[PDB]
Formats: sequence, C-alpha cells, structure tokens
Amino acid sequence: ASPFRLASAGEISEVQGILRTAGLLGPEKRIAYLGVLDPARGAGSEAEDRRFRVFIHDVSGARPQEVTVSVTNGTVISAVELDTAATGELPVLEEEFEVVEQLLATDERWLKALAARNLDVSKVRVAPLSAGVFEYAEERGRRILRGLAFVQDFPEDSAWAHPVDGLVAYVDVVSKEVTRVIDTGVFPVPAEHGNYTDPELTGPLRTTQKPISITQPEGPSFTVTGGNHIEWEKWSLDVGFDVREGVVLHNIAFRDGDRLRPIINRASIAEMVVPYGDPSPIRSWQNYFDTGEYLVGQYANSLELGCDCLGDITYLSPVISDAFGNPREIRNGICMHEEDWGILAKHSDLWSGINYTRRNRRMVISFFTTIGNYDYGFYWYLYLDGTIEFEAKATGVVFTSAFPEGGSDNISQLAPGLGAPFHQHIFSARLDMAIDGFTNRVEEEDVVRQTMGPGNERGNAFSRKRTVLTRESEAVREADARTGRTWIISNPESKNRLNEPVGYKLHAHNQPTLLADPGSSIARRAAFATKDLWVTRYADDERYPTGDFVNQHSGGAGLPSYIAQDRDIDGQDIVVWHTFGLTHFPRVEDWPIMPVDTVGFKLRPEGFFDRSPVLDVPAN
Amino acid sequence: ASPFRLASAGEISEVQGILRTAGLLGPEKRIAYLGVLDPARGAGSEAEDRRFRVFIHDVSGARPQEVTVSVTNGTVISAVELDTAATGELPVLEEEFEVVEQLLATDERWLKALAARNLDVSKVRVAPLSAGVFEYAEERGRRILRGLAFVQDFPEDSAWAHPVDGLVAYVDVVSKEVTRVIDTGVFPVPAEHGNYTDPELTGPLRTTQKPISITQPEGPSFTVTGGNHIEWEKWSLDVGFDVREGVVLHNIAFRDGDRLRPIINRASIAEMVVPYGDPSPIRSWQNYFDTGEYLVGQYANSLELGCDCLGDITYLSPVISDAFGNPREIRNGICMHEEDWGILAKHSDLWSGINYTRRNRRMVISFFTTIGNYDYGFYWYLYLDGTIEFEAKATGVVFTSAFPEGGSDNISQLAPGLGAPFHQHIFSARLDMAIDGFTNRVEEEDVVRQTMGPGNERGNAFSRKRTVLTRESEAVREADARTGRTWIISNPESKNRLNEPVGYKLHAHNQPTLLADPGSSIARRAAFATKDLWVTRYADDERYPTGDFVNQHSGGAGLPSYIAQDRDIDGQDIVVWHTFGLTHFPRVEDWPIMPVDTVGFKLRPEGFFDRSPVLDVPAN
Ligand SMILES: [Cu+2]
Ligand SMILES: [Cu+2]
Repeated sequence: ASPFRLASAGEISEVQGILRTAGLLGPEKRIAYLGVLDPARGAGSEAEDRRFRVFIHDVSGARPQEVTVSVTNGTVISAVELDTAATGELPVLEEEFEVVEQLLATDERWLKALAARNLDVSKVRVAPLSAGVFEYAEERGRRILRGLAFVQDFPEDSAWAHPVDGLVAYVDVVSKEVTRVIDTGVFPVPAEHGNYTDPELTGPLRTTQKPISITQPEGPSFTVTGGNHIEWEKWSLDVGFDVREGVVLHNIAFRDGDRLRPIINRASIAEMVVPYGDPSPIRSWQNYFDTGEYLVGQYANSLELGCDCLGDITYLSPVISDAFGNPREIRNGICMHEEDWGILAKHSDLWSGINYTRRNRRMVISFFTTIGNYDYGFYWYLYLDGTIEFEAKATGVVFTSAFPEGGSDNISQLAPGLGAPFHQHIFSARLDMAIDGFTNRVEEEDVVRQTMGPGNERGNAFSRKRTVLTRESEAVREADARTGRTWIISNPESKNRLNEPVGYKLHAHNQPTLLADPGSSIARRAAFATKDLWVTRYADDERYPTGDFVNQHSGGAGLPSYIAQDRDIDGQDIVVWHTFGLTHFPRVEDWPIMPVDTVGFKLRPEGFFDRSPVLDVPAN
Repeated sequence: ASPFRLASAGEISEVQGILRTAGLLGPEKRIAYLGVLDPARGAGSEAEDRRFRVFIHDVSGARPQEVTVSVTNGTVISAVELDTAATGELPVLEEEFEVVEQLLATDERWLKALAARNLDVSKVRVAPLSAGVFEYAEERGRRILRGLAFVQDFPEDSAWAHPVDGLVAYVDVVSKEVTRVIDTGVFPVPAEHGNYTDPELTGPLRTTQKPISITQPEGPSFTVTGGNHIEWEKWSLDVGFDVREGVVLHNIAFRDGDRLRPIINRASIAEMVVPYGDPSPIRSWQNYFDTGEYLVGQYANSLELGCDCLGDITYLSPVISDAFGNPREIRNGICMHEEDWGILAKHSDLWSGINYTRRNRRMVISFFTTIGNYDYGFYWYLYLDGTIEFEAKATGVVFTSAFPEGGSDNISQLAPGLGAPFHQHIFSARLDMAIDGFTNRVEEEDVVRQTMGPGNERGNAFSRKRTVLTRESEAVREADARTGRTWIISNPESKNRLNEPVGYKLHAHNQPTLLADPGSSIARRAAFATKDLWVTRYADDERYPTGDFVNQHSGGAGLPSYIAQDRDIDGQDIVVWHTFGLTHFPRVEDWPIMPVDTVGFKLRPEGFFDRSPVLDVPAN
C-alpha cells in the first residue's frame, strides 16, 4: 500500500533472488549494506516501485559493487563496480570483527608483545576498530581494521577495565594478514575489575525504590496503520528504519483544521562520529563513524518491556539483511508510546476569575544500539504544541587506556592506573524540510542589542535580525549562543493569517563542534562536524554528510562537495544538516558503567499556526 | 525539632503579637514582608532561636521599618526606621493592586483619555506596575505605581486581548493621587477576544486523548519527617518556603556509604526580572522584578491533583502572613513526588555476554505562581546519579500592546492590531555551596583546542583548562558556549580516592543575558543579569542579587556592591549566583494563552564520588 512501509522479510528475500538471478550474488559475495530507497520526488509514477540499494562485498578480493534493484519489477536498475581506493571502502562487516583477534592470536609480533606483558593470549580480547586514513600507503585500496587489546580475566569479566596500552596492530581482513604491530612500550595493565554486577563492587542492592506504575486503561492515544503509519494528536508520520541511519521519520505533518500541513519530509541522524583527543600513537588515529562505518541500525537492541520502554508500548520489529541476503528481524527494536509531559499551559486570571490548566504529552519513537563499548539511544519526540525534538542518550562503558604516571592533558583517571581518553560524540541530523510544502528558505536569526540614544532614550530597547541564506555558498553557519542565534525554516509562499510566511525555528544546544585541528585527517573526513548548520538544495544522491563510503575514505565527498554546487536555496526544495554533540572529559562517576548523558535539538513553530494549536485540548 | 522546619501558623501569630505589644503593629501599619531567618553559621549554640524578619509599611505616610523578632523568646531583636529614598521602597502590597484602577477612575485626565477612545470606565482594568526609576525627581522618596489599561468587555473576558496603547498613568499609592497621566495618542484597541475557554475560539474539544495512569501501589520511595525533611535515594534535604523567594532547598546532602556528605547549603531563586525592550514611552520604563518587587511566594497557586501534579503526590501547605500579621495557609502550594526518568545506564557487552539496563528516577519539588498575566512554575530535581537541576516553566498570557501600523522592530503581532512587546525573563539562582563542607572554591573550565605539530602530529588532540577564581574582583564571569565553558565548585581539602579534590560542575544553558544598554537604568538596578556567574564570600546580610529593597531603588545595590569588597573566595565559605533566562519574541502560537517554555541549569558530580554512585540500583 504505502510506499513508505517498512521492508518485509519477503522483499529482502526477493532482492536476494534478483541479485542471484542477475549473477551478482555468488558464494563469494556478501551484503555490506542493504536498504529501501525513498520514492522519487513527484508522485508521477502510476503505481509504486519499491527499490533497494545494496553494497556488495567480495571476500575473494574482487572489486565490490553498488547495486539498485526494483523488487517490484524484479530487475537490476543499476550495478557499478567500485574503486575503493578512490571512493571509499564498504562499511565494516559484522563477520570481520572476530577476524582481528583471531589473526593476531597466531602472529609472532603480537605474541611477543603479549609475552612481554605476561598476558595469556587466550584472555586477550581485541577491539575491531575502523582504520581511517593516515600515512600508511599500503592501506590504500585494502580493507584494514586496527586492534587495541583488553584483558578479560574470565568469561563474564569486563575487559574494558584492563586496557593493554602501548600496543596496536593493523590487519587486512580480506587477505587475512597482519600488516603492522606497533609496541611503544609496556604499560601496567589496570588491575581493578569493572564488573558492575559483582556484589563486591555494587554492595548490597537498594531496597528503597518503590514501583512507579505507568499504564493506559483505554490503550494508547495513537494509531498505527500500514504497519508503520502513525497518527497522534494531529500529527501524521511514517516510521522507517535503515540499517545505516536507524530510525528515520517520514512525512512529518500536522492536521491543522481541515488540512494536513507538511513540516518535515524526512528526518534522520545521517552520521555520528566519535573523534578521540589523545595524541598517543596508540589511539591518535581513533575516529569512529558509528553510523557511516559500522551502521548503527544493524546493532539495534531488542528492547525489553518494563526495562527499556516503560508504559503502554507499541513495538516495531524491523527486518534487515544478513551478510547473505537472508532477512533478519530485530525483535522489538523500536519503541513507540506517548508520555505525560507536565503542564502545557496555565493561567489563573484575577480579572476574569477563570483558572485554566492543561497538561502536555509527547509521542516518543526510539531505539537503542550497541557498538563495542558504547550504547546510544535515539529518541524522537512530537509535542502537542507542534514542537519536534531529537535527543541522543549516551551510555555504555567508556573506552579506556592506561593512565600515564605523570598525569595527562588528554586523558582522565577513572581508577588506579586506568585512564579514559578525551573524545567527542558528534551527530548530524539531516532534515529534508517541507514547511507547508517544498518551497522553503532558511534565515539566521540573531538578537540585536541597541544603543541608548535618539529613539531609545532609556536604553531598554532590543530587537533581532534575520538574514536569508540565498545560495549554498553562504549556508555554512556557526552557532552564536551569546546573541541567541537560531535558524528559521519558512515557506515564503505560504502565509499565516497575519500575512507572515509560516515557519519553524531550530533551537540548538550550542555545544562545542569538532575540536581537532583543521588540518587533521578527521577534520577533512568529518568536515560536517566543524560547523553547526549547513543548508543544501535537495538531491537524490546527497544522503550523508560524509558521503556513501566513509570507511577508510579521505576527504572529497559529503557536504563540502555538495555545497560547491552553490545552488539556489531561497524558496526551493532544501535540506538542513545540523551538527550537535557532546564533548566528553570522563569523570570517575562514569566508571565502571556510565550514567546517561544527553544532547539534541528541537524545532518550534514560528508563525506556522494562526494562534495556539492546543486550545482544543480538554481539561481531563 | 529541626531549626529548618517550615514556619507554623503559631509562630506567625506570635510575631504579630510582638509587633503589637511594641507599637510597631497598628491600623496604619501593613506587613509588606515576613519570613523566618535561617539558623546562624554554627550550630554550636544548642536550641534554635527562631527569628523572623519583617518589613512594616505605613498607610499614613510615616517611615517604614525593618524589624527582627524572636519567636523563641518573644522579643524584638531590632527595629530600624527606613529611609526609602536611600535604601529603596518596600515590596508592592497586594492590597495596592486595586488602588491604581480605583484612583484613575475618578481622575479627569484619565476619564478624558478613555472618553476620547469611547471606553466605558467600568470596563477598564488597570495593571498595577512597578515604577522603577526614571528622571522623575518628584517620585524619588515616594511610593509610586504606573498603570496600563486593558478593556474587559464582560466579567469573564480576558482583558489582555484589549490593551489601550498610547496611554499610561503614574500614581502615588500613599497620598492617593494621580501624579501624572500621559497620552501620546490614540491607538485602535484590538477587538478580537482571547477567551481560551470559549467554544467558538477553541472549536470542538478533541476526544482523542486516552488516559495516562501514573500510580505507586506501594507509595513513594521518599520519606517526609519533621514536616519538611526529605529523604530519597540517598538524598537528604529540607524544603523551606519564603514569601519572596518561594521554595528554598536547605542542607542538600548525599549519603555516600556511611557518611552524609553536604553539597549545597541553600538553593533558591533569589531574583527574577522581566525587562521589556519596547522603546515606546508607554512601556520603556517596564521592568518587573517578580521576586524582588512583588514576592512570587505570596502568589503561589494551590495545586490540584491530577491537574497540576500527576501521580503519587505529597503536598506541603506553607503558611505566610497577611497584611495584618494573621497567618494564611497556601493549601497544597508545594508538590513533592518522584517520577521515572528513562534509562539510567545501559550496556550490552559482546565479550562478557552480560546485558545490563537500569532505570533512572528524579525527585521533584515544585510550586507554581501567578503575577498578573504571568504564571511561572519553579521545579527542583534530584537525580539518582547525583545531578541537581532547576527548571523554570513560563506560561500565562503575554503582556500586550497595540501593534503599530507599519510594523515594529520591538513588538510582535499576535492578532489583528494586537502586539506583544519583546522582553526577557531572567532568573538568579543563589547557591550557597557546601561541597563536602564549607571550604570551597570555583574554577572556570574551558575546552582547549590544540595546534597540529610536535606532540600532536595528527592534529587530533584537545584538552581543557581550569582557572581558579581567587578574589571576588575576578569572580564575575561570562558564558562561552563555543569553548564549552562550565564552572566547577570543589573542596580543596576533601579528595576522592584518586587524590583529586571533590567537586560539582555547573552546566548553564548559555542563553543571552540582559540585553539593555549598559548605561540604562535596568542595567544598573539588575546588574546581576548582565553576567552569567558571580561568586561571593558568604555573608548573612547578602541575600538577594538586587538588594533587600528593589522597588524604586536607584541601583548598584546587591551583587555589584558585594563584589566590591574583593574578598577571598579561594577555599572559603562561598556563594554562587547564576544568571539564566529566556529572551522572548512572542509568536502567534503564544496567543491567546502561551504554551510552556523552559530554561534552567544543572550541576553534575565531578570526581565527587569514587565511582558511579548508582551501581547499587536494582534491576527492578
Ligand atoms: Cu563519551
Ligand atoms: Cu515572555
């Protein structure tokens, strides 16, 4: 029915069959990425044509390929061989993770390094980390993963408590060869365990927490049709899921009176990078593009009722492809529910004698993913008043190192001899705008202070200014918290009853952006992270701020390249890319398991409605 | 038993007698302010000497007085006559909100102004607005109030929809005479009504909201003893209430293992000002110190269950004094409860096979107040992980004016001909720190970017720097969101197991501070609002950032004066004053009644604990 429905196991199996029939999926082939494509602009298509895009890896060393297929027509739309040294390697395969430890286990250099530390190889876990791009010429064109070691004293031990510093190895996961093993010197391996379920560390568990029961006698207020179409308190949207981006929101619209008014055509976290700020050669190459390199959606957790999602929850169980094209379901991977959100509006008027109070609520769509030591929760919220918000919740176990004897300017101490390198978690929200339709524009709004004098004799006046971003070349903006800078997306052709263009205002948290030196590899590979806001003209092939192939890919693609087209964005089909993140200087409180920290952004209506859109909310 | 218990009706009754049996209280006198004083520094003096501070007004015209009485021994500690022209007028009296309209009703200038606009005097409401200080020497030393008119078509009509622009009056509430009436010209009085309970405006109330049930079958996890002593999930504190400040938190401490560790000795919102940025002479003098001039606590609303506070709520009904010293109870003025706060910590570890998830919770202490057209919710939150947070929720009806023909750079249009002057809501949180005791210090922490080169060849390194604020002369700080600036309060004499001084980090929202010109009267009277953070040496008589008597005070009082003492704050008994606020450019969405908007701040432990303090939280 709806062209925005979630992919079904059948569609994935059909893609597999189409590829096989086309001779593109032999026994040496592996699916590194597979996702459904959004319908093309303009519903000119008589019927629906479900298309899937796939990245095909070859374990024998042959060139990989990018393929698009129409499962509807059972055809291969396009198939191109990729030159990875130029355009980038495919995303890391889940099957390649175990390869790093396995290969290193029999390498003489690795074994000698472990013996020098009196470590039993059988107990040494190796984290399969993306390699990035640096000065190792032999890595160009090859799929390389770098490994950092952690000791696990026993099956249920938390290896992160025992980092093996001064050692790092590089491995070619295709030819199965250890290219390099670097040992800069022995560091004491932190002895304290970090087992947060061990009574010896947790102590007696608290018995002081009484239960909080959240229930809905008449069920939830939202309805789900077509498997993923949501309707809740005037909001309308489709909940999609992609193995790379995770949860994607489609066709966010608000029912104002008798008309369905669009606001955002597509919303997603198009990239997220975790750059480390420790200059040690052991970790200075460390930059994890969880979204682009690992594909966060792929590792989404199955959420337990009453534990991960509390209350009356409706689940979606998205299906993705395994490495062979077989469908795999992520049971209860997406939670959907509405939750009370305190007071919405309130006023006790003396003159009228009327006391008015109304409560707020928000629709929540979320999922949680795990990538090695990190665990991230992605939350999208829709409020009664028209506000749209995204929130990222970062938790898990901090990535560790040894804590140098004389201290460090780039690492904090968590436990005796245990360090945690400084790093950032930076996201990029891609908002394909559709404020009352596709004809949109963006204005940067700053508060304007005024000087006391003629026309402002008492010096109390203050105003604001709005600057339209007309071409992509002038649409790379930075935050200015001091002047209350925000960005307004409006429709110059759609005006409210007061003759003003309708719009939505993006409120950023104004957290620090990418800290790395502008001449660094990461500053180029994650150029999007250096500025708070980017605006581009919509294009079918401009999906990620970092390009299609991020793994071991130098600069050359992504937002910087798109912006160069300097297209018209003043009253056109535009896309907003907002960078926002957390700068983490680990605290002792983050060890052995870190409490959630958050970051996000929100958009509030700005003259979108003709008056408050919640006057029809009952007292109840 | 506790010296921090809430004031009882009996204590207030005693205060009344003392004043009486001293000729201090009589038919010409009025209690402008009455509140209990906190215990003196040093509990070495067994037995608490419950003392109350009182501000006495005189309707006759005699000089007001500040009196400190001792309820414990029923005596008058001190009584001083005040020179208002010097130290400022007393807070506006509730009984004075009538006089402005009543007086103007029989004034020929006012009546002539209304007749010219064809307005029925019986339908004209007049807001009793603080006067401030502006080139009117005649007012100096006099108790003045300015009045702005709003038309109320009928008893249940919202007068805010019909502001009468181009007209303003100044009145003397003691001599009862209209000192002046300014009529700059006739402006059309907006005709549209703003009655948000009128079916024609609200339209059919939605019937789509299914109920959300929040219950605690076994009761709350917190205990209340001594009437206002709270104990919840290791937290310990005393919930106090003042007619000026509202809810005040005392002795915030955390039970870490076997010891109760103090964190904050006293937390309150010491001031809240609402400066307007409309240069029109009709409102250019507009600045409302809701806390300092009106006393937000006295107007606290009685919170309805299931409406204002949902779930298992434990109420506090603070008692205050009326204008004559009689005790008045504010039924259910304070809400206390705990609410679920999503995921606390989570990690699914591949190597250990252990999947771990824990839920977070927050203790909530709040109240809601109404000042004319505004309604503010004050919420304090205590989290399982040690985080302390404050949040202000602003709602009510926007203060209106006429919308000028030809537009305005300082007023927004909400409805046909209806304007909303730009303004700010700026709060000052007074945090009397006690990090593991009174020996504290504050450090400004900035993220530090590093240049690619020797020691940082890959240009990935980044660090942080901390600057200790040693003297008050260097303790007036500004925000710097770009460099992730925060402030850490630590105890140099109390170290964690890693030999690092324990501390708490204050995270600000970095919203714009006071926008008015530096030389404006408001910039001088609300100097605290021009900077984000102030640190002073504790002093029993330095309670408010604006001074004790804000109404019609020339300026420079409060923080600017305290800081001038340039006292030592490096490892001393100190107080942190954080300025934070909302800059409001009213939207159509804010009319006829505005949806809640928020602002606040939080403090998170920074090396305060030896490891996560929530490892003992059960899976539940
Ligand atoms: Cu982190
Ligand atoms: Cu406001």
